[PDB]
Amino acid sequence: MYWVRRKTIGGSGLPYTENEILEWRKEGVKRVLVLPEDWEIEESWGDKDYYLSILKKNGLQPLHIPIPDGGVPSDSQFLTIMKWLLSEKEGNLVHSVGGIGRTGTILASYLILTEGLEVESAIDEVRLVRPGAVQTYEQEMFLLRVEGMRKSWLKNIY
Repeated sequence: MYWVRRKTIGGSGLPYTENEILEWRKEGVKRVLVLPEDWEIEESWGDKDYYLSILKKNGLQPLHIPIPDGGVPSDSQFLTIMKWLLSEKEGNLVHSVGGIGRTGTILASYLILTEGLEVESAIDEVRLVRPGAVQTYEQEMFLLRVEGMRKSWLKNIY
């Protein structure tokens, strides 16, 4: 687990046991944006809903926004993602399966919008703590498309 912005927003891969979840809490995580698809959670936990309830039992507020591996969120999922991350500033955790592709894409999106950074700079910022963040061409294009319509997104986010 890594923080992109000290205790405000970080990322991680998919936890395998409840102990990794407790570590998140111990680290200051308070809200969790779950990005992997149903089958991906199922493959490791046995049941998607059980996993989400387990986040709650451990004191975390989860939000499940399914994004295909190597892919990006739809416009609706993104507006939803940004409003969620922004409605409560501290202790935000974003996670995928490896904590690199989808997670890096969202975190970099976050910076492009909240810090007005270009794509390259945002990805670079995330890579300081998460080597390799952002894996695909589709993800790169998403971030570019986002930087391009920055004001539009901000107008909608707020």
